[PDB]
Amino acid sequence: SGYTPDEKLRLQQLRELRRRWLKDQELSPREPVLPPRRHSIFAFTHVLIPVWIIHYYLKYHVTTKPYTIVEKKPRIFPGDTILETGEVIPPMKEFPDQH
Amino acid sequence: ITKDMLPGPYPKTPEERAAAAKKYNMRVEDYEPYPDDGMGYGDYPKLPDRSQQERDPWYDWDHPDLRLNWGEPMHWDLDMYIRNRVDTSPTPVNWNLMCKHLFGFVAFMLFMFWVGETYPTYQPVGPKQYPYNNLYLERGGDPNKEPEPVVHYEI
Amino acid sequence: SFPKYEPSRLASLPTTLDPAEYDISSETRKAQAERLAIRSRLKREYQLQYNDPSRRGVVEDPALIRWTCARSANVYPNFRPNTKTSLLGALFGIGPLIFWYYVFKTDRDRKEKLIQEGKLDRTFNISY
Amino acid sequence: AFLPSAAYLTHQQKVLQLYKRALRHLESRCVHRDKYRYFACLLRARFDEHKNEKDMVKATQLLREAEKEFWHGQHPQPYIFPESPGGTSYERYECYKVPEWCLDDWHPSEKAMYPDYFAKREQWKKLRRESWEREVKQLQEETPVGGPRTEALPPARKQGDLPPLWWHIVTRPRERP
Amino acid sequence: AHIEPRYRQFPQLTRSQVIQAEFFSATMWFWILWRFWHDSDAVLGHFPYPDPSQWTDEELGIPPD
Amino acid sequence: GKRLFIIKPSGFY
Amino acid sequence: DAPPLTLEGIKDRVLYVLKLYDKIDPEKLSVNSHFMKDLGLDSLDQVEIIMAMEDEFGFEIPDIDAEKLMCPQEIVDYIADKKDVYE
Amino acid sequence: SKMELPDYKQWKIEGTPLETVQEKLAARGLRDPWGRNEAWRYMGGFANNVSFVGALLKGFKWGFAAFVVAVGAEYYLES
Amino acid sequence: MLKYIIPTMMLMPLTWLSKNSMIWINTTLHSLLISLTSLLLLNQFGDNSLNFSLTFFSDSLSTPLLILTMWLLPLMLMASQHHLSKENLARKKLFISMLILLQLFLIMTFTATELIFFYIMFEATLVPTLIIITRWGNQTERLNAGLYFLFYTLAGSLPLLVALIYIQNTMGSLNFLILQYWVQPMPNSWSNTFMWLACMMAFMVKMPLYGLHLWLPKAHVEAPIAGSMVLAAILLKLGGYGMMRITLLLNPITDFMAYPFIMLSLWGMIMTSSICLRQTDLKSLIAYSSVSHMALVIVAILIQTPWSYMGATALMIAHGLTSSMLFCLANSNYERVHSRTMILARGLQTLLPLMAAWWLLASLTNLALPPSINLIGELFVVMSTFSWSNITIILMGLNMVITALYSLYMLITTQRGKHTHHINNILPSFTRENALMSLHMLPLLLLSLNPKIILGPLY
Amino acid sequence: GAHLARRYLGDASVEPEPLRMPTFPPDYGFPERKEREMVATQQEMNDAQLVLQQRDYCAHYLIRFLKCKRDSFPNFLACKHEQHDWDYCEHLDYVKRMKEFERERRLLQRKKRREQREADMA
Ligand SMILES: CCCCCCCCCCCCCCCCCC(=O)OC[C@H](COP(=O)([O-])OC[C@H](O)COP(=O)([O-])OC[C@H](COC(=O)CCCCCCCCCCCCCCCCC)OC(=O)CCCCCCCCCCCCCCCCC)OC(=O)CCCCCCCCCCCCCCCCC
Ligand SMILES: CCCCCCCCCCCCCCCCCC(=O)OC[C@H](COP(=O)([O-])OCC[N+](C)(C)C)OC(=O)CCCCCCCCCCCCCCCCC
Ligand SMILES: CCCCCCCCCCCCCCCCCC(=O)OC[C@H](COP(=O)(O)OCCN)OC(=O)CCCCCCCCCCCCCCCCC
Ligand SMILES: *C(=O)CCCCCCCCCCCCC
Repeated sequence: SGYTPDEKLRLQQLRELRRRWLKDQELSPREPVLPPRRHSIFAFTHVLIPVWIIHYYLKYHVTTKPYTIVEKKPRIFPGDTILETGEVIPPMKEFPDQH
Repeated sequence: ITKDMLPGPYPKTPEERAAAAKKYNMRVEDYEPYPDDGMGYGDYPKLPDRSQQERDPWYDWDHPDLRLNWGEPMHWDLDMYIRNRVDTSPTPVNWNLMCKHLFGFVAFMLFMFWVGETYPTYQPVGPKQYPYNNLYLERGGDPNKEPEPVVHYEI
Repeated sequence: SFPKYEPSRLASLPTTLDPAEYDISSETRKAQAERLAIRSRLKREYQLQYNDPSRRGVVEDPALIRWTCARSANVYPNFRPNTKTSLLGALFGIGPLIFWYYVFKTDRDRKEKLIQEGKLDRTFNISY
Repeated sequence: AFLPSAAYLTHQQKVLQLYKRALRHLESRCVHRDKYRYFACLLRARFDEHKNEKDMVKATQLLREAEKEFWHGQHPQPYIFPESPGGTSYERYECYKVPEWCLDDWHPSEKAMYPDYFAKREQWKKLRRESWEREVKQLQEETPVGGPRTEALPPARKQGDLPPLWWHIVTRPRERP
Repeated sequence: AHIEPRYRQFPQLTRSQVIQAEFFSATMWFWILWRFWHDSDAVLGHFPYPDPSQWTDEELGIPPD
Repeated sequence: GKRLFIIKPSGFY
Repeated sequence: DAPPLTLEGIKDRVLYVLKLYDKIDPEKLSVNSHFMKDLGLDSLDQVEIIMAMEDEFGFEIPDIDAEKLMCPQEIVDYIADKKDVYE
Repeated sequence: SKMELPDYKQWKIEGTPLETVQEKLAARGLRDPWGRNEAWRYMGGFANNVSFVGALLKGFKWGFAAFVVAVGAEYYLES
Repeated sequence: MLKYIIPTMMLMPLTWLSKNSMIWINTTLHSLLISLTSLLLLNQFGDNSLNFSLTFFSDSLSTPLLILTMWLLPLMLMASQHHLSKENLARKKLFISMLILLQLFLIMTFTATELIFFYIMFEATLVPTLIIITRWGNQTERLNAGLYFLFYTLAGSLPLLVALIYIQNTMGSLNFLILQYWVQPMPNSWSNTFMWLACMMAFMVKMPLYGLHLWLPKAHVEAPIAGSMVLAAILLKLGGYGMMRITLLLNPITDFMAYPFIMLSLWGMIMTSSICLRQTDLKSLIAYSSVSHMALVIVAILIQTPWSYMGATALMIAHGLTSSMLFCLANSNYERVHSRTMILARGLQTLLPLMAAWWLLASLTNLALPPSINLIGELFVVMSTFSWSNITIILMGLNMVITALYSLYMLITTQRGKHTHHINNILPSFTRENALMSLHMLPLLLLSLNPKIILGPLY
Repeated sequence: GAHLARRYLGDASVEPEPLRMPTFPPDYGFPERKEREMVATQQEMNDAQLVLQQRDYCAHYLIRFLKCKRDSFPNFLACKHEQHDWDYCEHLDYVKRMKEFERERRLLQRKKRREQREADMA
């Protein structure tokens, strides 16, 4: 036994009203009624102008203050030459060749 | 809202108990207050401590997220038995057996990590050998002192 | 045979394994019908106000008002100082105060004794 | 147990619910469709064995030990449908189920953006408020003394009446707004 | 045309997804075979593990006493 | 094509 | 994603599943065939029909709504009510 | 809009493991009612699905062919 | 300080001579002018306080409390003008007069060079607060709440009167600037013990201390919105201000007198925060959160280390802004559901998205999300109390769990979940209410950019 | 890994303990045993900023490999021979550590047989 005839009649009437409501949720072709309202610009406004701003800020406000941009000194190998000095680092001791 | 629909003292006569059950909108044979030991419950019903998760989810509730109706007497800990908090729902494994399995598994794992720490594994090698008196200046030794001569040999 | 389900405080008995669910006696039928009647009356009384187009506000639930009044206002007029409330109020009220007092007092006596004797490493400690 | 219309579950309904839950938890145990198909026909045979038991005491006892059988032999994480309570997508879109009365609180610059929709909504509200008094006097003339016994609602009886307490069933939001 | 849903049968496949999937599967097996051919020691081993029993006592310094 | 009205609260304010 | 259902499509798929059931002859079946009184099916068979509807359309019908669907038309109407078709 | 379903008569369970299930059910006096409902999963383009080592070795033939061509290319390139 | 006292008193003719529809706009405009003028108090030096006269000075402790106080009046006027719109015009002007008079007492409470004048203004702040609560509170229990608020403060402070007059007779002066240099070490005796208690328990009640805090979940809840804003945001912080002044005179006895009260706070912030996990009244949840946050300020003042005073005054300013905004949010929902039950109105992000974002920001600042000054004060107090004892971090850290737990539960109960069906009077958010939320939150987030102005006299 | 069974399921008397060894003099059994020659100067690997683990007796091949890897950027597949030299010399150092371990094991066997010969003697 399924629904009673009262419950069947109520579900049919509610079904009719529900389908009427859901069909009346649709839009008109005029709706929505709206009010009356350069190829690499992303490479310019988002890359290049922040590079300009940050380079100015680092170069003339951050590097002008002591120990703000502290950098690890570059790695000196036996056989290198200093750019500020010219003193060639002497190479390593001759190897006890293994293979 | 009025005074005789607000909670009152603990019912001691059966007609006051019936008036309390009529107030809390529930049957007199279903109405059970908290035991009068002086904890401030008064006539408030002792509902059987079920979480709101255990309620029938397919029912057309008045409050679907709380799974609770209008006029229904709330549990004293209704803020505690919401579905965002303490769940009393039945679990397929017994609670005591779950506690046995969890405590035994955790205790066995801790004991076996202690066994592995007491008897650790290693490789069949010597110590790693470092030059310059076991790297005295590199480890932060002061150069005005002088360490004992650590000398490694060939093999 | 099978291991029987043990209900706990945090793991209730299922409805299907409950024996009192299977009571076909007529007094349980009257209880279930009377509970259905109370719930149907409250449901009707709710959704008459809830579907009313003239209503624009809060359908006040006296169960919720009654619960919030029971949690706050009715606690002290239904308090009786007896043995149970006194032992639970002195065990849970001034118990941990005593506990943390002796813990922090013992720790600070130990730390001050180590500091004034030159034992505690306070080498770079200059923020305090 | 807890039903809106009936005050209880009958023995026949308890057997049907045990049968459905046994097939679902068995399908959770029996992932592949042919293996579940075989064992589901075996479980149907077990349910069709004790079908014609006339002693309600013996039938209730068999149902009770069958529930014990099921509780010992259920899947720990059974299959749940996604929009079913406990599923991964259950009550997911409740944050988009905005009620209808919020449309009454719009500014006129965004009500005029949809002229036909609100011009059609006004006759819904009109039909609702002139159906309301007829369906209230329908409810207070049909309900027995002592309140309604069950939570069931009557249909519309006349040609022109709408069914009583209909607005929050018809104007509920869609499940996918 | 876009993929239309079907009922109780195998869905419509694009040629493009099949040739992309087969290209990356062949790329996976090409890379595995390439790096196993050239390296061959990151899996099997780089240097031979010596046997410590095979070392004589003369190089390990054990005077027989 | 069968565009449905999305009910949302008043985002004007 | 998620193609919208219609009443005709739900009807075709419901009768399609019921024609694939060996205890139903596909020459007698209509949309209004009561399962217990026209097709003569058992209550266990009606539960299996509702479960095949669940596996067909991918959502669960609850038991209080499962027990009251006694023809294919009420099943199509229930799936229409729970899917909001012909919006 | 309108979607035309395939025929309900074509999904027969001969040639499927549903046939084996019906045989092992009818060996003990049972009968399977929902075989033709499940018959689409084991037929059509969803029949003859690959094994696990067949799933892992997808594109192993073309990858090995490109491997042999590249090894021959670097063998010719050194000389 | 007389460039601030006289405009605050000229706010009385500005509200009693105004046209009947202009009495909110004029008072809002000129109180915002006074709040813009308040920035001149930021002339602070690393050595000397900004010393104006024999009666008034302002160091870096009193300056942020003054700027917050003079800022809070326009926000209270915006908050309290909706629910007092049906009020009589004379009682409306009397309410504005009580707010102006309370600001007037507060700005010369924080600038009192001398401590008995501090006492007179400190207890003068009771009477407009008492009248606002017991006159424009909504429910029945405003009368009882005003009784508890009056008689905890007076019972704590009438021994403070005798103690301060004893200091005037013994040391010769109650000028704070003199007592910076004439302070004697307070030895161990029972007389000096009750000297310490009489100097401290008034401010213990005003903070509030745990166990003595029973006035506050009645006084803050039964008040109107302006009363709750000024009670949470300023009137609790009189206790921290007064303790930071008066523990100058209580050394080295505080070093062994603070031990019970620190416990009462270190346990109290565990209890009251836990109470916030079970509060059905949302406004009471915010009240117990205020108790839980001021417990840290009590601990930090009683351990009297520099990091503790910096963190305690940062926590005072930050909690003033955050708690005032949380009370205003609770009012913004009370003016739509006409109840304070937190479980009643749910799912409010589905209906009010920007107001839900203001709830989100106030809850994140409540749970001390870095780099807010909430977290700066919270963190610095936790640093100093780790230096005090290494075990306190447990009572700190568990608190920082529970402080998160009710801060998001308040966000999940009210704003998230399924909306309540039957409540349909949920209006869209007014421009006034969002203006109130933004004027709370935007100064609070701007103070994360430059927090050194809210870190006290020993930055 | 069989030494785990020889030390745990066996005895710890004849097995060398890992953390404290060598427990013998290095001259005990070696006539004229030469020292280990460190190739890289301490200032050279100071300026090469090597990790303190990496400053072992075979750091000079690593210094050559890092100099190559800097000097061959972006061709990051062009210093395989220097890396192979460093890996081979690390293998040689590992072999020397294995020789020290086997030396300690054979000396503890020698002491065990010595004390057994002394116990059977008198
Ligand atoms: C002195 C000059 C200073 C200039 C710079 C100012 C710097 C910021 C100051 C504070 C800004 C607050 C204003 C925005 C939030 C409040 C309003 C709002 O929600 O509007 C939404 C709306 C956009 O959303 P919508 O779709 O329209 O509606 C919202 C939806 O309904 C649904 O809403 P929703 O939930 O989807 O959207 C809200 C969303 C929700 O997102 C969240 O809640 C997540 C945020 C927390 C986690 C992530 C951040 C964690 C911390 C990292 C960042 C700080 C450190 C970084 C530094 C480096 C590392 C140290 O939040 C945001 O989108 C805000 C992004 C920025 C967050 C900043 C941190 C706030 C978190 C809480 C406190 C944390 C500690 C303090 C930090 C203080 C920082 C200054 O925004 C506006 O309309 C903006 C209006 C203009 C705002 C002006 C603000 C400044 C006013 C000051 C005036 C005087 C000085 C002059 C300067 C003026 C500058 C313009
Ligand atoms: C909010 C409720 C709680 C409030 C708590 C308030 C503080 C608790 C302690 C207060 C003690 C009373 C004031 C002490 C002032 C001390 C000033 C001073 O010079 O002291 C040294 C003086 C010493 O005298 P002297 O200074 O002249 O002596 C010269 C110095 N020697 C000692 C060397 C000779 O102390 C006293 O004379 C007495 C001090 C104790 C007073 C005890 C009576 C009051 C009991 C407690 C009442 C508490 C509040 C009651 C209400 C509660 C709620 C209803
Ligand atoms: C390096 C060492 C590592 C050591 C690791 C072990 C140490 C820690 C020990 C465990 C502590 C944490 C675990 C216990 C609390 C977990 C609480 C929680 O997450 O509850 C979740 C629960 C809902 O969960 P669930 O039911 O799964 O959700 C799906 C819905 N059906 O949600 C709810 O019920 C809501 C609850 C809200 C209120 C929370 C109340 C509990 C708060 C507990 C705080 C504990 C603080 C401990 C601090 C110790 C510091 C030393
Ligand atoms: C001796 O066994 C040294 C090796 C390290 C300790 C034992 C590790 C056991 C697991 C690795 C080998 C697994 C072989 C299947």
